[PDB]
Amino acid sequence: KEPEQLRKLFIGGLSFETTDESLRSHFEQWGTLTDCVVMRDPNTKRSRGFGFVTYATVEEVDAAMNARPHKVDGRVVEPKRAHLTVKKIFVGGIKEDTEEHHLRDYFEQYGKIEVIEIMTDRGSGKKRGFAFVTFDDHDSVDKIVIQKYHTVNGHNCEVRKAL
Ligand SMILES: O=C(Nc1nncs1)c1ccccc1F
Repeated sequence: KEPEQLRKLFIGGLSFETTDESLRSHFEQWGTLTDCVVMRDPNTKRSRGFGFVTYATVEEVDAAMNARPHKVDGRVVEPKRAHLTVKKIFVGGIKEDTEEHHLRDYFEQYGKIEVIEIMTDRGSGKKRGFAFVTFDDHDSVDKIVIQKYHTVNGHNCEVRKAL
């Protein structure tokens, strides 16, 4: 079984009327939930406006994120994986022979790409061996940076969030 941390979604922006039960009934549409909790004040029991759900598998987390936007008890909520929320990555280690279609063909399966920038030397024009990829949504980046490995154009790449 995949590590539990990788099967969790934090859910922000909840209606204060959302309960453990109503959050569960909503998100069980996309997989088996092993946990589902609304965070509440310890004294008033008033909702803190966020909670988390834990799916049985990572593919179920993906299904839930692919079904955004989620309207839960009348309010559009904000699900995020286990936050520095950005849409852009640095990709290093691609050397000189890696081209845009290499990066596109690989990264398009994580999310919709809006910008690919292969970095070149300001003086010579030679490729510097790294690039930036911008997606239309942060979950692409979140899926990417939790992978242990990225292989693009036969190169073992270093990938990190870019600010
Ligand atoms: O910015 C991109 N490529 C180029 N950048 N300079 C010339 S063409 C790009 C954007 C979205 C999807 C695929 C892409 F390649």
